[PDB]
Amino acid sequence: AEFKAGSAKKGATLFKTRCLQCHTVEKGGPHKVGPNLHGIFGRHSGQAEGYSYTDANIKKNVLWDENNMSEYLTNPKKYIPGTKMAFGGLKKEKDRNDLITYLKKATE
Ligand code: HEC
Repeated sequence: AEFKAGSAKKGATLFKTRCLQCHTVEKGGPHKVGPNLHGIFGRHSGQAEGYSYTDANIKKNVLWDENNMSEYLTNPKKYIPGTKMAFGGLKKEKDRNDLITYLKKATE
């Protein structure tokens, strides 16, 4: 919603414990159950090469930035009804800020 840069060190810890099970961040990194996230910021949803998305994730057609990413991560199935994942969200604004601060660098 209203992103402010936090701590990437904490964000990296949050990524490992809440995201890495399903996602990688490096260029060329493997898809897991979820897509590799390199280049995610500034790109339209559904466009990781080699990954097959749900209709819901494609049709949202959101151009990812820090703010819509923070809303999405709060509750992905609320922001994209019908998206499929065994992930329930990062409810704390401070965690999202830290995570996104790391992710912006890690996927760059
Ligand atoms: C497994 C239980 C997952 C966890 C943990 C995380 N993600 Fe996820 N993610 C997962 C799937 C199966 C998908 C595609 C869903 C679909 O409907 O096709 C996603 C998608 C994303 C996206 C969108 C990618 C795009 O539009 O190209 C993003 C930005 C994303 N995931 C980020 C993300 C973060 C930051 C996580 C930890 C807080 C996280 N995911 C965990 C599966 C799973």
